[PDB]
Amino acid sequence: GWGQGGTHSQWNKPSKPKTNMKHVAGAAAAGAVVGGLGGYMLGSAMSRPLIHFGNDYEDRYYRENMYRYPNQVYYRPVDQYNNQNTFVHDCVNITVKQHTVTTTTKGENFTETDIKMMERVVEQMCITQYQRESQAYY
Amino acid sequence: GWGQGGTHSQWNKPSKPKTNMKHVAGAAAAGAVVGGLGGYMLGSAMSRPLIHFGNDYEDRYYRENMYRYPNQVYYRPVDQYNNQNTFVHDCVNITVKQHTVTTTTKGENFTETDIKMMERVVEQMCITQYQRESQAYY
Amino acid sequence: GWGQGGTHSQWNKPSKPKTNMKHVAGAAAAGAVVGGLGGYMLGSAMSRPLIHFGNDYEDRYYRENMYRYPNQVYYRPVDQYNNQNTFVHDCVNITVKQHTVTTTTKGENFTETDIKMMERVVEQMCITQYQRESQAYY
Amino acid sequence: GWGQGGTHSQWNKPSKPKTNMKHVAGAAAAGAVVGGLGGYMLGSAMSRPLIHFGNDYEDRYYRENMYRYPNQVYYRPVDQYNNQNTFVHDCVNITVKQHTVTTTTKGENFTETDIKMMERVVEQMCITQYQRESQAYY
Amino acid sequence: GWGQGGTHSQWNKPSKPKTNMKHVAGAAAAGAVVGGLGGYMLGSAMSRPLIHFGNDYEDRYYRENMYRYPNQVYYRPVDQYNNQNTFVHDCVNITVKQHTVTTTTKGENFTETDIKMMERVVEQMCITQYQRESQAYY
Ligand SMILES: *[C@@H]1O[C@H](CO)[C@@H](O)[C@H](O)[C@H]1NC(C)=O
Ligand SMILES: *[C@@H]1O[C@H](CO)[C@@H](O)[C@H](O)[C@H]1NC(C)=O
Ligand SMILES: *[C@@H]1O[C@H](CO)[C@@H](O)[C@H](O)[C@H]1NC(C)=O
Ligand SMILES: *[C@@H]1O[C@H](CO)[C@@H](O)[C@H](O)[C@H]1NC(C)=O
Ligand SMILES: *[C@@H]1O[C@H](CO)[C@@H](O)[C@H](O)[C@H]1NC(C)=O
Ligand SMILES: *[C@@H]1O[C@H](CO)[C@@H](O)[C@H](O)[C@H]1NC(C)=O
Ligand SMILES: *[C@@H]1O[C@H](CO)[C@@H](O)[C@H](O)[C@H]1NC(C)=O
Ligand SMILES: *[C@@H]1O[C@H](CO)[C@@H](O)[C@H](O)[C@H]1NC(C)=O
Ligand SMILES: *[C@@H]1O[C@H](CO)[C@@H](O)[C@H](O)[C@H]1NC(C)=O
Ligand SMILES: *[C@@H]1O[C@H](CO)[C@@H](O)[C@H](O)[C@H]1NC(C)=O
Repeated sequence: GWGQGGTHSQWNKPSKPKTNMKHVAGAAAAGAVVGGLGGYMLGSAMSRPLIHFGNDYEDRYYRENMYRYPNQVYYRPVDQYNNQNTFVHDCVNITVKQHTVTTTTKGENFTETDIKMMERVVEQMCITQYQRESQAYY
Repeated sequence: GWGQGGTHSQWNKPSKPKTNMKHVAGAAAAGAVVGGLGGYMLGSAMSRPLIHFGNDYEDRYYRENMYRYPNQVYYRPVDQYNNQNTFVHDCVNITVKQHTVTTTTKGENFTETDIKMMERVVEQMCITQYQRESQAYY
Repeated sequence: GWGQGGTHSQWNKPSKPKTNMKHVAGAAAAGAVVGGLGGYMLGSAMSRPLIHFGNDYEDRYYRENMYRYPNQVYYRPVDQYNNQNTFVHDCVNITVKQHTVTTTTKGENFTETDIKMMERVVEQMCITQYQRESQAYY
Repeated sequence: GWGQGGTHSQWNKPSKPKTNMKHVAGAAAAGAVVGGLGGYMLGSAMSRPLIHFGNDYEDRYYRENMYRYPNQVYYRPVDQYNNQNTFVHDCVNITVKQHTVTTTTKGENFTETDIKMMERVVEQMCITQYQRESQAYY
Repeated sequence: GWGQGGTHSQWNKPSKPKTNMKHVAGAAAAGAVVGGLGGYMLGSAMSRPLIHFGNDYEDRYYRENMYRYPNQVYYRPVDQYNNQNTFVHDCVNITVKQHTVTTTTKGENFTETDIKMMERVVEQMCITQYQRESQAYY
């Protein structure tokens, strides 16, 4: 007539996490867990992987049992070329340019005029602005 | 008639984490856990991996049992070429340029004019601004 | 009729962590745990990895049991070429340039004019500003 | 009828950590733990790794048991070339330049004018400013 | 009918750590623990690694048990070339330059003018400023 108390356990219990950031790449933030017996595991081999939050009871009576390589993980990869990549390209290859090429041969009595006005061409770009009861003036 | 008290345990219990940052790359922040028996594990091999928050009871009676290599991890990778990468490119390859190429051969009595006005061309770019009851004037 | 008191234990218990930072790369900050039996483990091999927050009871009676290499970790990698990398490129390759190339051959009585006005071209860039009841004037 | 008192233990218990910093690279800060039996462990091999916050009870009666290499870690890596790196590039390769190349051959009676005005071209860049009831004037 | 008092122990218990710093590289600061049986351990091999905050009870009766190399760590790495590095590049390769190249051959009666105005070109850069009820005037 024994007794085990109930378990109220948290692998991650953050209370009121107020966080301001920009980039979360390959990481964990704002009270987040990257995988329980998992996550970013490109090549894995797990024998008898068990997750049970409930109570566990075992009454085992093993007699003259021949266990030959139980839960064996024969991890023998050959020439494994696997790609599991995350690519994020934001505001990449942005060009604001004015280019002029001049190639004049034996030019006599000639006038060359190259005017490239560039005014108010881009006012805003990639403005990741979060507003809450706020004001922004540009 | 024994008794084990209940377990109220937290691997990470941050209370009210107020944090300001910019980049979280390959790390942990703001009360976050990178993996419980996991995370970023490209090549792994785990035999009998068990996670159970509940109470555990075991009553084992093993007699004359032949256990030959139980829970064996034969980790023998050969020529493993695996890629699990996180790429973040933000505001990369940004160019604001004015380029002029002049190639004049035996130019007689000629006038060359190259005017490239560049005014108010980019006012804002990559402005990651978080506003809460605030004001910004540009 | 024995008794074990309940366990209220925290691997990390930070209370009210107020933190200001910029970059968290490959590290831990703001009360964060990088992995419990895990994290950033590119090549790993764990036999019988067990995590249980609950109470543990074991009543083992092993008699004449032949355990040949139990929980054996045969970690024999050959030519393992694995990449699990985090890449963050923010405001990289930013160029604000005015370039002029002049190549004149036997130029007689000629006028060369190269004007590149550059005014108010970029007012703000990569402004990671967090505002709370604040004001910014540019 | 014995008794063990409950354990209330913290591997890291920082109370009200108020911290201001810039870079946390490959380190620990703001009351953070880098791994419990883990963290940044590129090549690892652990046999029977166990974490249990709850109470542990063991009643073992082993008789005539042949344990041949139990929990053996055969850590024999050959030619292991693994990369688990964190790369953070912020405001890298920033160039503000005015370049002029002049190549004149036998130039007679010629005027060369190279004007590159550069005014108010970049007002702010990489301004990582955290504001709380504050004012900034540029 | 014995009794063991409860353990309230902290590996690190900093109360109200108020800290101001700039760089935390490969270190520990602000009441942070770099790893419990872990941290930054690129090549490791641990047999039976156990962490349990709860109370431990062991009643072992071992008789005529043959333990051949129990918990053996055969740590024999060969040609291990592993890289787990943290790279942080902030405000690197910043160039503000005005360059002029002059190559004139047998130039007769010619005027060369090279004007590169550079005014208010960069007002702020890499300003990591934390403000709390404060004022900054530029
Ligand atoms: C455009 O961007 C891609 C990646 O998004 C890059 O690989 C390439 O070199 C760029 N091309 C240009 C700038 O012409
Ligand atoms: C061009 O050059 C020739 C030189 O032989 C001259 O006769 C002519 O007047 C020139 N053109 C002008 C518009 O002056
Ligand atoms: C453009 O960016 C890519 C990566 O995003 C870089 O590899 C490449 O060299 C860049 N090309 C340019 C600047 O022309
Ligand atoms: C160009 O040069 C020739 C020199 O022979 C001259 O006759 C002519 O007047 C010139 N052109 C002008 C517009 O002066
Ligand atoms: C552009 O950036 C990439 C990385 O983002 C770098 O490898 C390359 O050399 C750069 N190219 C330029 C500056 O032309
Ligand atoms: C150009 O040079 C020649 C020299 O022979 C001269 O005759 C001519 O007047 C020149 N051009 C001008 C516009 O002066
Ligand atoms: C651009 O930056 C990369 C790394 O981000 C560096 O390796 C390269 O040499 C740089 N290229 C330039 C400055 O042209
Ligand atoms: C150019 O030089 C020649 C010298 O022979 C001269 O005749 C001519 O007047 C010059 N050009 C000017 C505009 O003075
Ligand atoms: C640019 O920076 C990289 C590292 O970020 C450095 O290795 C390289 O020499 C630099 N290139 C330049 C200054 O051209
Ligand atoms: C250029 O030099 C020659 C010398 O022979 C001269 O005749 C000519 O007047 C010169 N040019 C000017 C504009 O003085």
